[PDB]
Amino acid sequence: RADQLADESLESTRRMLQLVEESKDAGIRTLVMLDEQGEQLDRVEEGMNHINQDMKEAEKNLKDLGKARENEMDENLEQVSGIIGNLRHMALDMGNEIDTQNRQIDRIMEKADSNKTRIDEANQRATKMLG
Amino acid sequence: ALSEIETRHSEIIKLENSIRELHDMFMDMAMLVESQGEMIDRIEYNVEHAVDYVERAVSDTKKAVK
Amino acid sequence: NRRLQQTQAQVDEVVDIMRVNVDKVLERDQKLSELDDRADALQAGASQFETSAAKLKRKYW
Amino acid sequence: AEAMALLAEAERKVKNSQSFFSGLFGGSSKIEEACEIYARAANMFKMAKNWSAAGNAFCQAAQLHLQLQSKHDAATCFVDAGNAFKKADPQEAINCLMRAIEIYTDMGRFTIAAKHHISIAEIYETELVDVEKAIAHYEQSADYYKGEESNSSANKCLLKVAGYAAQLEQYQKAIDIYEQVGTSAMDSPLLKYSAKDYFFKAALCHFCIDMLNAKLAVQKYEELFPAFSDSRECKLMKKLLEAHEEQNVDSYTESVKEYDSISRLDQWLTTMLLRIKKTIQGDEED
Amino acid sequence: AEAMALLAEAERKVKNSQSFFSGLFGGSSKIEEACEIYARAANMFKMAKNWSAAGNAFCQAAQLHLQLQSKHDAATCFVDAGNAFKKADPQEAINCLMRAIEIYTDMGRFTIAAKHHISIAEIYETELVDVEKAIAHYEQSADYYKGEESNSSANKCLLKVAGYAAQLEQYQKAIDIYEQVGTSAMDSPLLKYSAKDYFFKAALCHFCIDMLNAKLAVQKYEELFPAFSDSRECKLMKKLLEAHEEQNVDSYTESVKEYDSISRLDQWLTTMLLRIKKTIQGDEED
Amino acid sequence: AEAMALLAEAERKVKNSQSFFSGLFGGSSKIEEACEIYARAANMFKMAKNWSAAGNAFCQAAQLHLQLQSKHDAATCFVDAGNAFKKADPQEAINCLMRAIEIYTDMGRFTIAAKHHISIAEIYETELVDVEKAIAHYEQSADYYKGEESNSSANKCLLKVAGYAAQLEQYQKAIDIYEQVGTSAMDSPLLKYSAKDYFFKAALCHFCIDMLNAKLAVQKYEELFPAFSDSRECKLMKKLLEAHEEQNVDSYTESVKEYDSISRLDQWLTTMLLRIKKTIQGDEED
Amino acid sequence: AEAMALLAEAERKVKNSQSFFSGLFGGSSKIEEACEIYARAANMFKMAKNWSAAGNAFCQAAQLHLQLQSKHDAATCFVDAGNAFKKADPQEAINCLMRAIEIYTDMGRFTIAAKHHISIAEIYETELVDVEKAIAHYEQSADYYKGEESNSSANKCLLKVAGYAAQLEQYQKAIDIYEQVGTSAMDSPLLKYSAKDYFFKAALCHFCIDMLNAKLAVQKYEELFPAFSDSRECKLMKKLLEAHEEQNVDSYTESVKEYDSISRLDQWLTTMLLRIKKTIQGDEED
Repeated sequence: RADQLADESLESTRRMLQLVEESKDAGIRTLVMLDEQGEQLDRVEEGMNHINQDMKEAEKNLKDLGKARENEMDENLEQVSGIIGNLRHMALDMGNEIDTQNRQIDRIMEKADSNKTRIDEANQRATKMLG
Repeated sequence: ALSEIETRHSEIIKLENSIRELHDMFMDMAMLVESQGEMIDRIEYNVEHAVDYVERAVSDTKKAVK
Repeated sequence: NRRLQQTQAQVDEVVDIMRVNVDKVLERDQKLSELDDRADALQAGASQFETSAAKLKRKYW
Repeated sequence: AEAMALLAEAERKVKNSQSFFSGLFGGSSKIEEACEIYARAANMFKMAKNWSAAGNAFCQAAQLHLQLQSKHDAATCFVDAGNAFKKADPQEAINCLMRAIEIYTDMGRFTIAAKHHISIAEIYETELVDVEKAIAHYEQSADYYKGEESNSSANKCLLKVAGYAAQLEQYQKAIDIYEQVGTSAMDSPLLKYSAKDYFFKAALCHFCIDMLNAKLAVQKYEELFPAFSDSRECKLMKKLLEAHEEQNVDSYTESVKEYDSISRLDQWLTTMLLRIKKTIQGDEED
Repeated sequence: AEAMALLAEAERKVKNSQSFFSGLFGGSSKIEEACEIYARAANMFKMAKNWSAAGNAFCQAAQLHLQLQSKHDAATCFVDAGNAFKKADPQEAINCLMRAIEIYTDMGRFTIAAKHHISIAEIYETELVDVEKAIAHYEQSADYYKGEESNSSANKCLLKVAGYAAQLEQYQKAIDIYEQVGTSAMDSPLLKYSAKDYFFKAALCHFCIDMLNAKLAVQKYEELFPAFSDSRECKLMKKLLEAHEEQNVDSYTESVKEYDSISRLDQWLTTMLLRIKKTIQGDEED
Repeated sequence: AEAMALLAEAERKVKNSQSFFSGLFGGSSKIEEACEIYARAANMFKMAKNWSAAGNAFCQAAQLHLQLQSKHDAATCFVDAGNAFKKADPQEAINCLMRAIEIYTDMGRFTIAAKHHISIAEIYETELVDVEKAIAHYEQSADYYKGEESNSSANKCLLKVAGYAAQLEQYQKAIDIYEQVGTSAMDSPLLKYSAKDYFFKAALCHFCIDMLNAKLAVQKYEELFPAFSDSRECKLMKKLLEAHEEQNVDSYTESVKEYDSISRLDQWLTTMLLRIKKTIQGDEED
Repeated sequence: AEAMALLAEAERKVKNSQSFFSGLFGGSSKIEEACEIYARAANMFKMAKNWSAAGNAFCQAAQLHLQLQSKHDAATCFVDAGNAFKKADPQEAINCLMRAIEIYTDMGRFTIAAKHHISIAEIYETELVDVEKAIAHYEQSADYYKGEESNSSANKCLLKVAGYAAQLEQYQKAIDIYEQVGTSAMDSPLLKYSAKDYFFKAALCHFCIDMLNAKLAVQKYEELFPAFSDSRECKLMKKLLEAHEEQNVDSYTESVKEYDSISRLDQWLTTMLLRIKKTIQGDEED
């Protein structure tokens, strides 16, 4: 048991790597997207802004027209440590991407709604002058 | 010295333990973020396109007054 | 030796980092989930405006 | 701006005009005016946290919107009604949502239809406790997701389907669902990661087979010992298969106690593991 | 370019025209122009780093927008004003936001109302140090979030509420909140691991009870000796409960010293721990 | 409400009006009516799971939409049809997509064009099993991504290109791609750790070179000893470079067996490693 | 069909109408028509990877788009041009972007202005190698982000500013930035982990100080050795502060060698550590 633990747990330290390494792989796909999506939402936000503009004009037109075993076991830890730093790297990129976009969602939701109203009002004045 | 060798193991496992679970989270993570990634691919679609629907409307309205 | 009994918290601390990382992302899911029902539903009304604006074109233009 | 007053005037205008009122033109807008009224009512109803009334109010503005020809913004109202009743104290949360999907479906909006479809199957289970219909919804919903290229979500629902399917005796149908969701997961080497647990669940689900359906399912599983994710799936399974093939309700009951260390056993696993723990003793005493 | 010129033209145009200027129609088209002017001014006042000027400018454009009937975009302007005063030097940061919410709320927009509602309680606490009003906001806001079924968000706010509730001596009312946020966070396996801290906080918060409660809550908690995370929750608590029931201000302040290694104590914990450490002495020398 | 009926009415209205029925103004509105018809049909064909019919229906509404002068919303239909045919039983899946790209591409929409371009190269591989055509698409698509300063997606495609390029036979053309994707990866500290595997792949790929292209590619790599990430890259490579430069096919196969311990190997690696195993055996008995 | 033909038609129409041809309304419909033409051309140019032609074409359409009276859509067109030129053959990548920000900034759109502002400073460094002009942008942009309360982004920029400020000998101006970005990081328990590296950088940056500018900054740093994250921060620092106060260019140069084990040094650290390494040598025998 004594050795079945100083080695088995040692295998866990070795595994402790792929465990925190597979996490990076899982983090990459996330970050890679969070970044890709970040730029996407930029062109997406343009939509809420593009519509925000046109609607103003559209409304006006509708208004104008409407009217050594332990030595290694100690090293593996250092390995985990070096990787722990990485976990911080992603934790920040993921964090700064989350907070920057959440607030972006706010602006999107705002303008999107603001324009929704203009569409409804215009749709109630246009539907009548149909055909 | 035995005592230190046994106490060592005790702390090592308690460590090994906390580890395995943290790994469990990323697994579920990659399954969540991805499930959300597809929920945005349609957004970008419905957005830049809505810009076309609105653009076509604002254009027709202008050429309906001049 | 001591590194073992020590490094133990070097991860228990990260176990907390992800605990928030898993939550942060999930919080965005709901923010984007609702935005998915108000943004898509938004253009939905735009479709009504596209049809209305198209007809006002075949009568006054 | 009295609530019940708005509810009254809204009724005063929600009706085909006639006499001098009808005048020259109809009132396709009257009905819309009424919708806006009831909405204004449900607003203050949601204010005083009287939700119930708010929901019943939205049901009115929504139903009226249909009598105007505007399925879109109408269905959205049905959603508002559902969210109200849901968070509210009465029921109706099920009716509004059904009346919402029929619209998102007929119109041509399956993305969102499935979005509310999962909410539905989720309520019909955690509330009404009607799994026989919940599964039906979780499934049809996953089908819609699987047609929107939306793979993940589709699987999200499938997991629910099989998950609650095995908790209803449908053990075999469950392993089959796990096989499908397992095959439609390898195509994405970005899912390789979760494709394990599926094999674990599927190997655990037993329709009382006498062959080695599990010893075979664990074999089909490509695993490498040095692997880590994998050690959290088949490794345990093998030991459980041996403890079953040897009618030993001790090695199994102790292996499930050990694995519970490296990997915490959720509710599901627990329930099923106990079902197998009884199949062993039952086979000992058969 | 010249804000001092734009503001001037701005007022010179925002006025119900008459005589030959009014003609037949006049109002909306003009007042809106002024709104755009003041926005244009407030912007350069923002780059100029005046802030105060920018804020009051947005207040002008905002107030004006209302005189045109457009509560929506108006309220969003008030948000700009709030953002200005916030990262500025004068006050009004709180007023703008109140003027924003009074609009979003009555408009039936609770989803965004809560968005700025939490921002509000956040300023009213971190700055105004007005905790009594801040809690009122964090709470009502959480109710809105809970209405949208935005669980996580609602919990964020609740955590704020309870967290600042224990600081204001309201210990019991805090543990209750931790109980609620604890019962509505178990069904989701993505919050399991987290439900710990809740039980830890709730067990720490003492309404000066002289018995269980904490010894009972620690029991209600589901833990396993092989648990990893649980080691960062009740395992410590037990030892603390024993050092309290024995009025030993030497075993409590010691165990907290050890725990400050495996899981460092945040400001909160420290504050309350020291409070409990004093209650012990206040029971010894009595 | 019958699809078969709608498909008929649509036809009756989709046709350049002739005789008196035409007059002066064309049928720009009629063609649109037909599009709406077929759309409604494709819709009920999708709830019925008749997919085939759904897809062909969308193809009709789409083609007609083109006959109306609206490439945008047309192409959109082409995509819907592709999503239908894909999760269906007939073909056309490849045709609809090409017909969609020709539109997004000539319309000024490369972002989305590449989005479907990769989908295409993905289907032409996981279905048609046409690697050479798929590579061509993964490549031309990565050019667009890299143009939309979406380096990230660009590389996502390049990896595909090189990856399957080494499987076909193009070992050299593979390393070149790994070199490019490797140089354009260091400019982003968020890919440093991943930049290893690239060098591992590029060093493994051999176009039957006699020099030391690999012994040079491994040297170009910057590694030390107290690094653990790098341990899963070149450290092994050197051992393989020595096992190749000594025609010892048991030390190569033994080291692959050892490395398959600290970092478990995947299908790709396996296939290539065996290819290198055979080059060695083939140099021994010669 | 061909772009060369479109550019020609576009040119023959992009001419302000006068006399009779102008009539009552010359209209901006002509200039806009040409804009659509050039956009259509620039795109197919982006197809043949002609880039140069694509970019210059977009510049044309955008330039005309200004003569149209619609600064917004034009601005984003300039962005399209920048996207072409950037990953192209010629330059102008810097011009288009400047021509874009001059529009977003004056238009009152800082939110997006900063978005492209950072892209700008990101190119003016990794390409033009004009650090003095890059920092100015990273900074002004961070001011905008900080204006939009977007703490996160603001810090992303500040890190760049200080990061490259120390490279340009600006050490004190660097430490100040690290101190600010460090204080405005503790208020957020979601940055605690990162707050280390900040203190390490700031304690490393030395404006030729000989005192305890760093020996005091290391103290301000709340640490407890068995924390690790912190070990990758002040530990080494302390050992560096002793090696400098004793003009020992051997204890410092050895410490950098040992520390480069547990935590590799990036190019930044390498360059600075070498500068500090020289501050010792030139000081010993002086």
